Amino acid sequence: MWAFQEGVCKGNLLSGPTSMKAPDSAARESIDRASEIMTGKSYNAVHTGDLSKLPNQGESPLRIVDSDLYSERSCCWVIEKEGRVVCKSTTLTRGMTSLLNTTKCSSPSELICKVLTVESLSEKIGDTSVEELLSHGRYFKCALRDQERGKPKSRAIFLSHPFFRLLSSVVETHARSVLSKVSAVYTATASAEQRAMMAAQVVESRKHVLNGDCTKYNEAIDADTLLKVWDAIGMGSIGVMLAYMVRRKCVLIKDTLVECPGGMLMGMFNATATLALQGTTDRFLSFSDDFITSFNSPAELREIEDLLFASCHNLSLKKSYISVASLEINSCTLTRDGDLATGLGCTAGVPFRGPLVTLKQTAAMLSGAVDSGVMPFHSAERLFQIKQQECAYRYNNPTYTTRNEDFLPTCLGGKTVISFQSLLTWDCHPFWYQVHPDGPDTIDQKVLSVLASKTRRTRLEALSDLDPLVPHRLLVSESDVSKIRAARQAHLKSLGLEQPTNFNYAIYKAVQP
Amino acid sequence: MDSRFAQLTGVFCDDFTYSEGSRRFLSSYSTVERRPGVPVEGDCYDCLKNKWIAFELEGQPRKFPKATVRCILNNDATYVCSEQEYQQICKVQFKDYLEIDGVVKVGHKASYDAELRERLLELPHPKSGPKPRIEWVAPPRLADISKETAELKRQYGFFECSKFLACGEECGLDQEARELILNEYARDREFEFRNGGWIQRYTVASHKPATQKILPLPASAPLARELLMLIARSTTQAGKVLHSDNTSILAVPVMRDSGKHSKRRPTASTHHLVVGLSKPGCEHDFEFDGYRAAVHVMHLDPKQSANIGEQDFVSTREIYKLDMLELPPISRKGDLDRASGLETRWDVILLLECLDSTRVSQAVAQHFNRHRLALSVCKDEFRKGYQLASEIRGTIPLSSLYYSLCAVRLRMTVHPF
Amino acid sequence: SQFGKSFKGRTEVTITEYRSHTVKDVHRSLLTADKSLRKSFCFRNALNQFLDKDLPLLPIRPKLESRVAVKKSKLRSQLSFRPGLTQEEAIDLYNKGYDGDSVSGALQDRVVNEPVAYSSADNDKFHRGLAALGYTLADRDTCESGFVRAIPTTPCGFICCGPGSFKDSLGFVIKIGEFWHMYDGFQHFVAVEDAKFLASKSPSFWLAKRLAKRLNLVPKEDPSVAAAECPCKKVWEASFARAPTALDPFGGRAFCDQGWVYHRDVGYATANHISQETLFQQALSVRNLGPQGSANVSGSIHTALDRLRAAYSRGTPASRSILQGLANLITPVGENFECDLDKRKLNIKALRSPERYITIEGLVVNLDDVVRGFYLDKAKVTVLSRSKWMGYEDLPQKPPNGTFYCRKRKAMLLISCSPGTYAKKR
RNA sequence: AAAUCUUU
RNA sequence: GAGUAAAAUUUGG
RNA sequence: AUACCAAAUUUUA
Ligand SMILES: Nc1ccn([C@@H]2O[C@H](COP(=O)(O)NP(=O)(O)OP(=O)(O)O)[C@@H](O)[C@H]2O)c(=O)n1
Ligand SMILES: [Mg+2]
Ligand SMILES: [Mg+2]
Ligand SMILES: [Zn+2]
Ligand SMILES: [Zn+2]
Ligand SMILES: [Zn+2]
Repeated sequence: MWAFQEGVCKGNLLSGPTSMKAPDSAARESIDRASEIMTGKSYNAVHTGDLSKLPNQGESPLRIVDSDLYSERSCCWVIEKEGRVVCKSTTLTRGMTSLLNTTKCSSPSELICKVLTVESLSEKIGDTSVEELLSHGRYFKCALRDQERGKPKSRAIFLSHPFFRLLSSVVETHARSVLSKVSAVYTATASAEQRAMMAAQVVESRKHVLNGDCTKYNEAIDADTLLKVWDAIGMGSIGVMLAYMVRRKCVLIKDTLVECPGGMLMGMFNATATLALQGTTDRFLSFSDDFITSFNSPAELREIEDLLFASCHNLSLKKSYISVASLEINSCTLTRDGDLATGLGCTAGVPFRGPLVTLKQTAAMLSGAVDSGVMPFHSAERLFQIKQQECAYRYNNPTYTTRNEDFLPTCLGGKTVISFQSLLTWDCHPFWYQVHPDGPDTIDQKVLSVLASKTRRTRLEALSDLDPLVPHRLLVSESDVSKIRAARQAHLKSLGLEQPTNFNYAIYKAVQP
Repeated sequence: MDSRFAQLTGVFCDDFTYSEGSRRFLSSYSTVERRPGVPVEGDCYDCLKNKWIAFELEGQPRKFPKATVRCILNNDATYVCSEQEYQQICKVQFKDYLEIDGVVKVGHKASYDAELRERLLELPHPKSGPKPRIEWVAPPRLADISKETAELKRQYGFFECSKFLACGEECGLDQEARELILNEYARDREFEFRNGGWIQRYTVASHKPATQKILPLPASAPLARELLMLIARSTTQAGKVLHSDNTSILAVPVMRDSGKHSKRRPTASTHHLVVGLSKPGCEHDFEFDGYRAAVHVMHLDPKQSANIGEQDFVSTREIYKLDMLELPPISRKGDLDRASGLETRWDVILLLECLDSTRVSQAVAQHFNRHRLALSVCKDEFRKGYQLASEIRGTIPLSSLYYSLCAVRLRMTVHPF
Repeated sequence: SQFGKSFKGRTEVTITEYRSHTVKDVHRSLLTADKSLRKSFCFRNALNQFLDKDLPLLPIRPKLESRVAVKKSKLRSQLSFRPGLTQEEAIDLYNKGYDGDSVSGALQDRVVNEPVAYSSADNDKFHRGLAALGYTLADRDTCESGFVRAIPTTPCGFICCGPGSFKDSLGFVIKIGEFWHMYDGFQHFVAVEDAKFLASKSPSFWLAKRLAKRLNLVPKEDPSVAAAECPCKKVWEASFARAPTALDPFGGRAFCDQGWVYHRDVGYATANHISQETLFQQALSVRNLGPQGSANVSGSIHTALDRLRAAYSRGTPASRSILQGLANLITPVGENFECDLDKRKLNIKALRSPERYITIEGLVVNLDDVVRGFYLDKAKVTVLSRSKWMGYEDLPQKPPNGTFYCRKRKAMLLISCSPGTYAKKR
């Protein structure tokens, strides 16, 4: 059916593939491709473009955004117990805290300054040294990423050491800064649709448009290219240390450490790789492995090909193509005049995940579709009605509902088949406020979150309800936390208040006028 | 405000009190001594005089309000401050050698920089590699897709029956007959019975892929939604026959056979054998008490079952139909057949996509979108994007890829672009 | 003793680390959503409790009713600029017992963009999922309605709706010497910025708040502030021309060099200030009124100003005026920027680049094309093919931007930089 | 036994 | 077991 | 040369 669409259709209506396969095969294949590229047989990993025009950032103060160093996403932590290296998967918060405990440092910025200030790689910075940190930061753990549409074989992803993450944050922040200062059209922060619109404006003075993609992008970005760009922008010793760790990287596959002297392990430095091309020419509008350059003559096409080769941006001959009536980037297809290409585009279906979450997600998807020109509004309301009927068929059984009031949806025992327009314009029974895309969490979401949370020791004293003007880079000890909590409690009592009343900007702004 | 002076400020407010106990100088860098709800205008605050104090170096002004007192620390010997009291306080407090560390810059060069650079130079480097000679040509024609489909059919062939796809149609048995036939098929296959449920036990595996062939298309799939909903329900209600309005399936956990101490209940990673019923007329026919039905099986892992059960057949069909061209009639093998083809077979294809957990049809669809949007493509490389048989394994994904290619061929046949 | 376990060996840690360590962990369910919801009838119990207890306590939201006509248009980015709480407001709310973290979260100005392909006559902003039906955020005195319009239908003989003097309800903030005079008609105050605050006698004044927001400074109370010469009265009784333009995101309009008029009942602009059809008119309005900070430029402001200066070095007086207007439009007010393209040093690296590009509010403008009179004098015509495409209109005599078929040359053309789209003298 | 280093 | 980076919405702090 | 946070959902690389 996707083949018989009159307009453009990515085929996003069904979910992406699932895979229980172990990550060993994909990781090994990626490492093998990196090695083959290193030997110089398939694709280019030697950067020959001129980066001398990039501005030097070397004099800027060294600042670290600590918020980027803490999260629930996983990371690799390395322990040397009996001469052997053990890599365990933890959360980035726990890994960063372990790193800061190993080397006595209150803040990551203090750690980076101490590392940059030492006079010997053997000098101790706590229970470690710069040599040990560089040794440990080169180890990665392999995992599998699935549910990506169009990729039957799921991709291999890599969890890195907290020290590697710390250095990467600095280099990537400065690379993004240089991109903002140097790009012909800045797109490192634009959305896919914004990038498409800017590209459509940019390429409107030329005849042919090269809808371009790169293959083996992360495998063809060598440590030499990264160091070249970092030195050009002036990253000093941070770039040298990071490139050294990249060149000496090892990946834990199953129970074996496999060396990967080539590549950058699947998008570790998107900004730097983008700068590798953007720092040699202004003829492209690109971030990572996606560019929308345009040309007029075959000679210009040859120049574009040569620039791409020189920047280590191997053109993907399987996917790259040439068009004259349209332009596509980030899966967003527009006509040359700037109008959105007719068709489903990137519209995706909504898998059944609960009586009310499914309706909320369908409403969000349809609102997104109708805001654009993807489908008219009557089509959207008909589709929402059909979705409500399907949900009623799926969920209207005693294991989920026991009610019969009319205002409930037919899938919970009621007889209300709401209209999409009525729901959108808050013209519904309050029970329907959760189904609105912008409404509060649905019952299913709360139940799921509660179930996840109620799955288990000891907790730290709560450090909530701070002065909204206190910077979060200040230091706090246990006694400080207790004293701050006590002072806030005393202040609240003096106001005759229990735990502070929750503040909603919307309701306060409604009461303001 | 700069953290560089934080520690220094701590020295300035060294156990100085006022009003018989209350602290005089409060450091703006202290989370306890800060006054909550008061904006900061200096390094520290003097409550006795109600003033702000900020520390600066020679010729290094800081962004603070003018009212804030500037306690300038001259490099040579002394500290100069407009207020005499603060000058005395500093002269007393900083008597111990205490210097403000310089600001570290991003391009800082460490003492070990050259050693690491040499280490890197001694390590392997890439070789240049060959520059590709790109030829831009017209996109593939109908003959290329025909060759792809012909190669698939030649290499793999076709099954005689539709196997589990045939379960999209009624098996011609009432609920009692269906339950009896499923239970008797489970008993005939020697499935273990325990706790009112059926379990398939295994000991050894050949560690080789199963036979792969293309599935011929049933005429229609009226029970697509019911089949998918049953697959969803069977994710945990395994071991017992589950009934829908017109059909029923039996999901049997597949657990290892220890012999005495063997797994008695499934876990999160246990696989399922989904058994469904269809009309007889193939080698999978099963008979009991005069009831005949073709009993087909499908081995799934939990993720595959979860993926299959959650798809919405009806909404997907409607969304596709919104902007769809006329669908031609096709035969059992996805070939255009105006005389004897059935349009309802397209529904079957959709169901196959829902059953295909690898969703190779998505990759084919993306490549075909590029094909339709393209004016010129790279010679011999764009065509080599429909060759996805190497990326999948199994009868279901293989048939899904084959019929996706058949759909592309039919589109270029009946509605040229 | 948990502190000594999570942070073993350290006695002090940053607030960020402490907070990140007090985030409650979540275990991802192995089952499907439906099976999790069915487990122990947990969803059934949740539904029963919600219907029995929580639903009655839910406040009733107002239904959206205002509608406007909309038509199919190019894909655009609708910019929603939701100001956050000001410093003093957050301080007072914290002192009143409101949650400090939630109050802090509302302290930041938010800027978001929505992809929408639908335009109204007045370039109104639309609600989610209702742009196709024309449901607007704006809600319908004639003077207030005329203030927010570029071209008021009914002039009322005052500055708000046309050329004239100041009405009672209109205040104005102007810069004299090194001080900011705000005059409302009843009260006149003066403000200054020490380092990062905006010192004034009474920061609570509405004009003081507006000026602080325009300058991005924390309001502060400093009685010891006063200027020598205050000609405000004269300018209050004088008449000025009204630039025909929509209100800038700050809710005010420019009427003189570093001077802006404000209306009490107009909070913030409810229509997109900068669009494709109004960019150059807005730039010409503020040719010599100094920085405005009304248009957001993609990338670096310094890089954009360097490109603007490089294009400014070569060009006719009209192009120079347009470039200066763009520089004023993109330059924030009061920040350490050199917007004036006559004292700004000429950057050689900017001249190195062959084409000069600046992106303002999603509009990509080639400054070299501007210099050679394209966006205002002549369109750019590029041939796309010599064959006729199906579903494309014939080329008009003064084509706007878009793809057309020209019979005179039997070719498909892509018209851009059209004076019929950017100038539109009508 | 099958979508076969998985069904642990 | 599920990483890097971007946009948007909601919940919580 | 320089000049909001976390979690969840969807999409994008
Ligand atoms: N989930 C993802 C997807 C992409 N990425 C980065 O984006 C590049 C291009 O993604 P792609 O899928 O295009 N593969 P790439 O190796 O270019 O090969 P391909 O063109 O598919 O043949 C990758 O290499 C990574 O850096 C990532 O980090 N996480
Ligand atoms: Mg790619
Ligand atoms: Mg592309
Ligand atoms: Zn059969
Ligand atoms: Zn008026
Ligand atoms: Zn005045």
